[PDB]
Amino acid sequence: SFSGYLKLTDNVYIKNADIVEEAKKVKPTVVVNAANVYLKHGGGVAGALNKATNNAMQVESDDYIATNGPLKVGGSCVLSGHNLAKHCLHVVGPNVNKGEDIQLLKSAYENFNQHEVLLAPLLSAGIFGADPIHSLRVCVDTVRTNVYLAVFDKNLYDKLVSSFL
Ligand SMILES: COc1ccc(NC(=O)Nc2ccncc2)cc1
Repeated sequence: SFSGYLKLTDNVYIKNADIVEEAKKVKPTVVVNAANVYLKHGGGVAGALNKATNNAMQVESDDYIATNGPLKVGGSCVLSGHNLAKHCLHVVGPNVNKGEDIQLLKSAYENFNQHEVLLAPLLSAGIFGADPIHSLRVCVDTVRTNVYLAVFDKNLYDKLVSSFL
């Protein structure tokens, strides 16, 4: 199971780790992808998870979009986890850099409540432009199921833990 995580709350845990490496080792039931509405996994967590699947995640995602159209900002879909997890929950947090509404971050985290345990990144953090301290706050105040957060950046991880209320 998950190892080396620091307990933040009754249901939220955190570790300084690359979510790709965490997924390959743990093979959780659900890994969350920091997706965009088009499921175009170019960079950030999405690009890294997709590269770990040898692009199988992108091929599956393009078929999903061809059939269903784009997701909503704040929405999600469940697809295969390929070699990383049983499932991948592709969640679209608002991209602040694209002028998307930050208030949609709570809606994005609500998707996690449909899964009893998840390996996840902080939504809307990184290249999505939101303040990761705010993302962690919304996570702890929204998600009720067991969430194991992987924070890639060591310095951000230390700031997140040391500043956690
Ligand atoms: C062998 O090629 C590799 C390429 C990329 C990664 N990981 C990576 O970029 N992870 C990431 C985590 C959080 N935010 C953004 C990115 C690992 C191996």
